[PDB]
Amino acid sequence: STKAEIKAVLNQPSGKLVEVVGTIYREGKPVMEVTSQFLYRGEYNDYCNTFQKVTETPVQVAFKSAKDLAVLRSKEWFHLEKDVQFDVLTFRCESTYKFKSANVYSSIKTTGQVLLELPTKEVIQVGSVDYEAGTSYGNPVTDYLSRNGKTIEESVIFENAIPLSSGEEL
Amino acid sequence: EPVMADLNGGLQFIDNLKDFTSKLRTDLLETADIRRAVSIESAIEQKV
Repeated sequence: STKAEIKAVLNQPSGKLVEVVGTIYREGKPVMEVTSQFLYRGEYNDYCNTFQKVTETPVQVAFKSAKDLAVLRSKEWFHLEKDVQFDVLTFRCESTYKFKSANVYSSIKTTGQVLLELPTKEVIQVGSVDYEAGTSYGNPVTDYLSRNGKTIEESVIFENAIPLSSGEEL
Repeated sequence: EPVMADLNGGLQFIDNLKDFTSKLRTDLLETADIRRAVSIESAIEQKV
């Protein structure tokens, strides 16, 4: 069987993009995801009926000084729910944008989980993200993680890419 | 008489003056930057 959810309906200068991610189920368990992407070409000003759901890149912020714990406790979107000292934090985060013009936002909802790696390799959540605003121009939560931490990069690219097969064979 | 004039204003009655003035200089530097780096990040978060 198949259940599908729609991710992003955004008005571009080249049209109206539609991304649909349809997760195929089998005996209850999910098997594979199909990330399809369409386009209604033309010009469309329907900024009232557009949105975007993005799963953000996991950013690993490394705390080394003593002012760093003071900063994110001033961030009202951060709320730690435990009295646990922490060295490094990975923020696995998801966002939901709604637009009002071409690059302004009508609303932003940014939630997410913050994570701590213990020395005994157990992962326990320290707290949560709860950001919500209207009529903004960017996401603060991601822009904070854009400069104050590195992304957990899994797509590690080689220095010189190697061709697999060469000639006309293909 | 040879005359010692101890014009030190009571500072010999402070145990471990090195470690005492170290923590007062640290705490005023550690208060100044947490009030800085918060007001730096809260400035740019309003720019976003």
